Amino acid sequence: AELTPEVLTVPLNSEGKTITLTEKQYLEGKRLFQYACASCHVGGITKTNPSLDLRTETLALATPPRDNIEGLVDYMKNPTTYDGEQEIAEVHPSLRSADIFPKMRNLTEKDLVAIAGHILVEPKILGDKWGGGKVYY
Amino acid sequence: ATNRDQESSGFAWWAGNARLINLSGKLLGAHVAHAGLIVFWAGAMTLFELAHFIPEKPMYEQGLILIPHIATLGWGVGPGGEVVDTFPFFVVGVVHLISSAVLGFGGVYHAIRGPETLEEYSSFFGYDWKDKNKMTTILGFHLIVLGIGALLLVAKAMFFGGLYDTWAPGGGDVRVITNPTLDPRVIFGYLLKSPFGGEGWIVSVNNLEDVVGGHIWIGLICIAGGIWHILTTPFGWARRAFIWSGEAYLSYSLGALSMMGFIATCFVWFNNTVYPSEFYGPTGPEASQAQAMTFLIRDQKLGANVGSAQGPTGLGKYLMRSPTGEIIFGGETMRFWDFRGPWLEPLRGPNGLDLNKIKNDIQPWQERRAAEYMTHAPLGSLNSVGGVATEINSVNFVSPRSWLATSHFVLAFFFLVGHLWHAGRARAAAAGFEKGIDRESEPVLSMPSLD
Amino acid sequence: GLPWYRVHTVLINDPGRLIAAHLMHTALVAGWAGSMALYELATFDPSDPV
Amino acid sequence: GTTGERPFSDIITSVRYWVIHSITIPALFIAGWLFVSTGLAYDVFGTPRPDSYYAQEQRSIPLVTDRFEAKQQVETFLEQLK
Amino acid sequence: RGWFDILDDWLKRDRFVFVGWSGILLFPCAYLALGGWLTGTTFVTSWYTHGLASSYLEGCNFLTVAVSTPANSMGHSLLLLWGPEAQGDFTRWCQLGGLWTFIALHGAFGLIGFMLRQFEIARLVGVRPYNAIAFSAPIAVFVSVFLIYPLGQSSWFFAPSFGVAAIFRFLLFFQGFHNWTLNPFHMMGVAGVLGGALLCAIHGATVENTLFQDGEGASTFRAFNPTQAEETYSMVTANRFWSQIFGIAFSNKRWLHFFMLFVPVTGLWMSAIGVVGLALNLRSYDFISQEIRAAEDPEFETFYTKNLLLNEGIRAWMAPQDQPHENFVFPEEVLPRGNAL
Amino acid sequence: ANLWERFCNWVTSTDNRLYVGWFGVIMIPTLLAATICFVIAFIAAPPVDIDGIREPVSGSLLYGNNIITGAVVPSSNAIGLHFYPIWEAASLDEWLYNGGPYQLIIFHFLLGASCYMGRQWELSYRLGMRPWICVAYSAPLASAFAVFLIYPIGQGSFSDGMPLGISGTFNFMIVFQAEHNILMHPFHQLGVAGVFGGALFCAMHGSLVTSSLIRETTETESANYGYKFGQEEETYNIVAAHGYFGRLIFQYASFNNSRSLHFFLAAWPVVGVWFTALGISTMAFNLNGFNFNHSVIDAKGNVINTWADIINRANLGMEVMHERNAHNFPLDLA
Ligand code: CLA
Ligand code: CLA
Ligand code: CLA
Ligand code: CLA
Ligand code: CLA
Ligand SMILES: CC1=C(/C=C/C(C)=C/C=C/C(C)=C/C=C/C=C(C)/C=C/C=C(C)/C=C/C2=C(C)CCCC2(C)C)C(C)(C)CCC1
Ligand SMILES: CC1=C(/C=C/C(C)=C/C=C/C(C)=C/C=C/C=C(C)/C=C/C=C(C)/C=C/C2=C(C)CCCC2(C)C)C(C)(C)CCC1
Ligand SMILES: CC1=C(/C=C/C(C)=C/C=C/C(C)=C/C=C/C=C(C)/C=C/C=C(C)/C=C/C2=C(C)CCCC2(C)C)C(C)(C)CCC1
Ligand SMILES: [Cl-]
Ligand SMILES: [Cl-]
Ligand SMILES: [Fe+2]
Repeated sequence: AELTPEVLTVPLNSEGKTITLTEKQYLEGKRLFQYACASCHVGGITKTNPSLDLRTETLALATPPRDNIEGLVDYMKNPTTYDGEQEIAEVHPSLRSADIFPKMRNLTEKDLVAIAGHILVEPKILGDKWGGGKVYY
Repeated sequence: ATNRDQESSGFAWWAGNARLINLSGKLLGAHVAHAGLIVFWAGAMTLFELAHFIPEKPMYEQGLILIPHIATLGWGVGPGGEVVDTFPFFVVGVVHLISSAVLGFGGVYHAIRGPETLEEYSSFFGYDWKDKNKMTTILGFHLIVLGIGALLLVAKAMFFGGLYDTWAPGGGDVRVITNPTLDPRVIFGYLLKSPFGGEGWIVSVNNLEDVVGGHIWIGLICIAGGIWHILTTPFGWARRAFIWSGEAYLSYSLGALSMMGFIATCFVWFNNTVYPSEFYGPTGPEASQAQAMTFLIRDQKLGANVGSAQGPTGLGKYLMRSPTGEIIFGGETMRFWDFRGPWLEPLRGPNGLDLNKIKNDIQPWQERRAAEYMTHAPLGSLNSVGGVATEINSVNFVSPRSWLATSHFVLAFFFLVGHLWHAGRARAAAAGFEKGIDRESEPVLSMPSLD
Repeated sequence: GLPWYRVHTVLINDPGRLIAAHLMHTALVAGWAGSMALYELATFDPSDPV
Repeated sequence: GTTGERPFSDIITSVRYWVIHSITIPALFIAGWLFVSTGLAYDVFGTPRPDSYYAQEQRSIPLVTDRFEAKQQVETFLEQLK
Repeated sequence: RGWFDILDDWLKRDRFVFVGWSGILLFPCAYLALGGWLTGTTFVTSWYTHGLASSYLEGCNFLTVAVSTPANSMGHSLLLLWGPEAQGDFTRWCQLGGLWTFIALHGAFGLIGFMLRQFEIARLVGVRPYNAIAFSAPIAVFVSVFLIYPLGQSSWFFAPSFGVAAIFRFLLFFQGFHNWTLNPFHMMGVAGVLGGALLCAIHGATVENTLFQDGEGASTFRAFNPTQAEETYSMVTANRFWSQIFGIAFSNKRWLHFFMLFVPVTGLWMSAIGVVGLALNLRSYDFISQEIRAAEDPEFETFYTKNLLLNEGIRAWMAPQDQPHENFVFPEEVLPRGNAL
Repeated sequence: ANLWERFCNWVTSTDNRLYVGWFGVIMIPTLLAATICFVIAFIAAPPVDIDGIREPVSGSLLYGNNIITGAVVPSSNAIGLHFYPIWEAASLDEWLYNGGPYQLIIFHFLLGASCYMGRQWELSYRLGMRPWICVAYSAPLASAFAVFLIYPIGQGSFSDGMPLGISGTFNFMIVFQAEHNILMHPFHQLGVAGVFGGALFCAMHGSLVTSSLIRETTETESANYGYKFGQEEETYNIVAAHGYFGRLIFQYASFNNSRSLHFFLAAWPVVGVWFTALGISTMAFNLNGFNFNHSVIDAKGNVINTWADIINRANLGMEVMHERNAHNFPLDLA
């Protein structure tokens, strides 16, 4: 197997429009997801709240939905609870809260799209391992 | 061949620095050239860290051990631990690295060109290991220098800008100390604390005032000892009690450094005052308490009454009593309830954690600290995979407290061995049998048989 | 004195006494087989070979 | 004593020695390098290249399951790959 | 003065590396087991037999490279290169696991070669062959662990693979499936090995610290002549020291060096025996009385029961990937787990 | 000679069947206390709540253990690193339930054994010996400090000390593998090299000196009767053993200085065992073994398992089952 454009094609918005990433971006998002998110989100689980993974099917039943790049860039700007009813930038790094979450300062809109690409591509590659936790290691 | 070979000195090459025992000048060169390498390393390493430093990552995520020591001293850092000015780290680096060249220059001078032995060229620097008066004089001088050096840390804290105070109000800030603690009941009460749990001997010092005051006492004490030894010679009981040789003096100091390395290992592992967790990452206990706080908060937010949730064992899932009754976090963390840190103490009442404060007064900044500290616990692999042993690759992290405590245990253990080695050798050299048993007068053969 | 682990070496140059040892050993083994078979007959249940 | 061969201390300091091995040693190194860089070792030993452990849309390993049809098994997998 | 005797002369010449008649067995098999291991770890996969990468070529490092065992479907096949399975096809031989047999069998004959070398050299020089006898324990271990154990099991799959992390896998497998730490033959083996390291260290240190003064310098090594009648340290002072420190002390130097041979050699032999038991799953797995009481008394817990809970977790969590030919599928819900973890 | 001096001379007397010494003045009482407490506890102590969750573990024979399964059980995790002398408890019944005997034994034992080391130095000084046997003993002493003191300190509880039992020792080894991946740690690999090679060299030296014993007996008596205690001459021909062993490998792989040969035997295992003791001491602070889990991935990014991933599956089996009632939150951080 290898890394192909069919694999690097991910939803851009919820209307169906996709975008097709490149090797260089996917690696950038893995590198930036490490720097920024892996401390709590390593492997697609969430250590400080295991009930909530980055599985593509979880990001689908999110409100607003999150299984596309725009939905994710928006989470990373202004994050919410799963039902959308609260903003949690106070306890979840985002551009909004980049003063209290320094690692978010030096990120640019292209960085955030790298990171979401990664998140949406990675389960195409690993499947159940991504968001499964230690059962699947 | 002034020693410098095995046949004249009696020492092989693999024990060659022992050819220096009675070459005071060449020996001075080796100490100063070695002093050279230390100051060099302080310099090179600080620069490396600075060149590799990203102000927007926590220090503890970047493998920094020396910059956190400069930050602890109040240079380059502001409220919360935030880095504001990197220049002082640069300065500290360069000044050491530049200084190392003069040490090296004069150490190499003395080891080669200079007089191999100082005793003809000058009666002040020359010495003889056996001159108990001259040896205490050097001791006393060096004591004085150290009492001065401890007073430099007081100067920094009281006059020249203060110290990073993790306990400071509003989440931590650099602070001038002006009422150091001099009450010796406090200062030496630390020396009499048990080293066991909940007391911690001097690793327990938890406030800069006690720290500064103890450096006023140590500095003055060290200055009186300097003078005392310069003006005194050793008493009869001390004469009869020790061995007076170069190697014995070495073995005594190796003993002392060993002891010190062991204490430093526990200082860096347990103490979050002079090793602030903002710069060094949380302590082991602190991360483990922080996990319990994290899921107290999460579950309480969903509507759990955390004070009455009975866990599987019958003990409280979030809160239980310690053996003396204090309210503490439940689960394995129960062993860590002695933990104390600025992010948790606000919820502490007189009986321990206060349920009302837990129900009502947890601020987002504490939720954040506790999530941060829990996800940066000092666990990781030797190739810097962060996590428990069973974690997959992703997080490149080992806590600076793991690095500093592991390295200094190893060193302390090996210097205790050095102590036993040179101690027993010094004893047997002075008594005259370090090269073996004399066939002509083997002591055992003059002893009565055991049975 | 012979060490305990060498005592049977007194038969090396004694062919008659080595036969004697070898016969006693044979007697022990046949004795065992006869003994084992009797213990097994006295406890074997033949009522169900299935 | 001495069994008769030339002393090693004398050979690796001789010039003749280094004249010979300042070629042979590097040459053998390049050959090993070339063995891998040509991708020729993958082919001799049957070791997958990064792109040929799995087919694009399968996550099951090609384990052999029969003793005598086993060489026939392995070849089947290598073709369910192009 | 025949050709046989001429060939004997030359094989037994004093050279840098003695050859002997045993060299004809020893050097070929030892060199080939070796080179086969080197070749497999550098270049050869375990992808088709185990579902694993195992070479430098695949990106393994020295800890995780291995010549892995053949697939379970091969049973106990010799896996001869010219055999039914690989049919002379070298490449398919490597992918099927041939290098494992190649190294197991060649090295087994290499070891024979080495013991016969010990006898050959012992004999030409004039010494009692006690070194050869001591090497029986390494051979005993090689045979029981690499040959006997898997002949008792379904196939060579379950032998040890030749690698550093592969052996560690073997260790844990034995814990989880055989409860090998509880086996009295391993306990004796542990006692023989730890006891031999102890005797090593204490004899070494004792002699170094009862030496006589035989030169006038501080490096005491240069004061020994290989051709001196004198004992170089004092048995008498050594004996006094240990009698007073520990209560007893050796007093006979022959006994002492026999003891050093006897202890580790006997430990390894004892552990061989236990492994031959485990070839059959004839394990010291349980204590029946404990299980009978534990089954009936929920409040009864010992370290023995705790450890079987740990064994049970090893078996269920490692089997699917460790025995891929079984196609074990364990849903999350049947996985044994304590609270929270 | 007055009272103190007659005593001082008795204490340091080299004529006592067992040397006493100043180190022995401490070692004797502390070892006695530990040995008496250990024996009574092993036979008769009631169950101990090792993990602090009110779930006692039976360790003594009278409560249904045998030699293999019995132990002095470590003190309760609720106690963490607090000192728990008898006088700190409300009743011996409380001290037993919470595992007080483990503290008493290990403290007296570690103190007693440190002075054993010291007493080895001391007697060597009175005997006119070289002093460094005690340096060799320091390898096993540190090893014991590592499992009984250091590892508890790093993890914050004596409940995670090594148990004083045969099966408890295995429990401790298993949990350690799960939490630190010790097999994958180089210092423990050094300790295996320490003890395999110490056993290897111990057979080699025994086998080789035994091989080159000089005929001095007949075929019927034990060869041991050809050494006489105190004899000046050596009983074996080291030239001959070098001659055997130089040829077995080659001439320079083999020692011909008896002094060099014995220092090597001392040094090899002592060093190796220093390193494994240090490995336990440093994994006390969670600097763990190499982690190569998912280190190999293919062009697409599937995980390509190595043998390290297989270890990790077993590790995970250990992780999730151990102390099955003691974790309420998902990371086991100490
Ligand atoms: C580097 C530091 C250092 C060193 C190496 C020495 C070394 C020495 N000193 Mg000096 N000293 C120092 C610093 C130092 N001193 C300082 C800073 C002061 C000022 C307080 C003094 C004051 C001082 C006095 C007043 C005397 C010495 C003496 C001596 C000699 C005997 C040492 C002795 O018996 O040890 C200690 C060994 C002992 C057997 C004493 C008992 C030690 C117990 C068991 C330890 C606990 C007591 C401890 C001191 C206090 C409590 C600590 C506790 C809370 C943990 C020796 C040359 C003596 C001498 O010969 O006079 C010149 C003497 O009478 N020194
Ligand atoms: C921290 C490390 C350290 C230090 C500082 C020393 C220092 C010393 N050693 Mg030891 N030694 C060491 C490690 C060290 N040693 C180790 C690791 C070994 C094991 C091999 C030895 C083995 C050993 C033996 C066998 C002997 C010494 C001897 C000596 C002394 C004289 C050396 C001499 O004549 O060399 C002369 C060497 C040269 C002229 C070569 C070059 C020397 C210089 C220093 C090179 C470096 C230049 C450096 C970049 C500085 C320039 C920078 C500029 C800005 C100033 C000297 C005081 C000797 C002694 O005691 O004599 C009585 C002796 O015989 N040492
Ligand atoms: C502890 C370190 C130490 C000691 C004890 C000595 C001792 C000695 N040296 Mg050496 N030397 C040293 C370090 C040391 N040196 C260093 C680092 C260098 C390189 C800079 C040299 C370079 C050197 C040479 C080239 C020569 C000597 C010579 C001498 C002898 C003459 C004394 C003299 O010049 O008095 C003079 C003392 C003074 C004028 C007092 C002022 C000295 C400074 C400014 C004091 C500053 C103290 C400072 C504030 C403390 C903090 C330092 C640091 C932490 C920042 C004497 C044996 C001479 C010799 O052997 O003759 C052949 C000689 O020619 N030394
Ligand atoms: C046909 C088999 C056979 C025979 C006839 C011999 C004969 C002999 N052996 Mg050899 N030996 C054998 C098998 C045999 N051995 C095996 C298999 C081993 C390996 C385990 C050895 C290892 C061995 C050693 C190391 C030595 C001998 C020695 C000797 C001689 C003295 C034996 C003696 O006094 O023991 C006396 C024995 C006792 C007083 C009691 C021993 C108690 C044993 C261990 C348990 C009891 C066994 C029990 C009844 C079960 C029987 C087993 C059966 C079912 C197989 C004698 C010539 C000795 C020698 O060389 O003398 C010069 C010697 O040093 N043997
Ligand atoms: C002493 C050296 C030695 C030994 C013991 C072995 C042993 C082995 N090798 Mg290695 N091998 C060797 C050298 C050796 N090899 C060398 C030098 C090479 C490089 C060319 C190889 C390359 C090699 C490969 C590639 C393979 C082996 C394999 C094998 C195995 C099967 C051997 C077999 O079936 O042969 C059968 C052949 C014989 C036994 C020869 C007997 C021939 C005659 C006809 C016997 C009858 C004589 C006659 C009746 C009377 C004459 C008497 C005279 C006095 C007149 C076995 C483990 C296989 C293996 O490891 O697979 C798992 C395998 O695939 N070997
Ligand atoms: C004696 C001896 C020895 C030793 C030696 C020694 C130890 C020495 C050291 C030395 C030294 C101790 C030296 C030093 C040097 C230094 C240097 C030379 C420096 C310089 C600096 C500079 C040049 C800088 C620059 C810079 C800056 C300013 C900034 C940024 C950039 C940089 C960093 C570049 C030996 C053993 C070998 C041998 C025998 C004898
Ligand atoms: C700074 C500080 C502080 C303080 C400090 C102090 C004050 C200190 C002290 C300390 C001390 C003050 C110490 C002590 C020391 C001592 C010792 C360490 C000693 C030792 C001794 C010896 C070693 C001995 C020996 C011997 C004997 C016993 C017998 C006879 C012989 C001899 C002599 C050998 C505090 C904590 C508050 C805080 C922080 C900071
Ligand atoms: C198998 C086979 C074969 C053969 C083969 C061979 C014979 C091979 C050989 C091989 C070899 C012959 C190889 C070798 C290799 C080598 C290497 C791979 C090495 C490496 C090493 C190293 C890496 C080292 C280094 C080091 C270290 C690591 C540490 C310390 C230091 C030193 C420097 C020592 C044949 C053809 C028959 C066919 C069948 C199959
Ligand atoms: Cl457990
Ligand atoms: Cl927990
Ligand atoms: Fe010996």
